[PDB]
Amino acid sequence: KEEIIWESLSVDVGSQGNPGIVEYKGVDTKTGEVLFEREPIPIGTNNMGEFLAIVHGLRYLKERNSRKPIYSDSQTAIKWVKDKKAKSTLVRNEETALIWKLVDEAEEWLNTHTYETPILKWQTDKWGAIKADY
RNA sequence: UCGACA
DNA sequence: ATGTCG
Ligand SMILES: [Ca+2]
Ligand SMILES: [Ca+2]
Repeated sequence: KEEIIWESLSVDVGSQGNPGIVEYKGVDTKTGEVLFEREPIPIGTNNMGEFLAIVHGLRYLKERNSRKPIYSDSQTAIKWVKDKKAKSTLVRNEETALIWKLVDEAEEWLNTHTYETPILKWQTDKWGAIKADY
């Protein structure tokens, strides 16, 4: 019955408002050790943050030759990564430039690299808050 | 239009 | 509010 794979990486987004200030980080699911944390972005959506978090985790694991899976509680982000396309509705303008810039580069990375990293759904309703929660 | 879920 | 799905 979906055992928690503790040998994995968990990521999550943190924000102040939605859309609003967004940041994300990845931790060791087992210990909670923070493996990476993104500098806050002035304005972005929760989902863009969830999305960027997985893609960065994907890059973090690849460059370290790790086959560990990644846990995300975002149904949306998980699909965006699966499709290699972040279907965000956030308006594109001077204010949202940076976030979209990161989202586009994330998509670009996905479309130019390969990986076998399993992207798993973290079940908050059963296991509590994802370990990388803010 | 109605809702379900993350 | 952001998103997917029927
Ligand atoms: Ca989350
Ligand atoms: Ca959270």
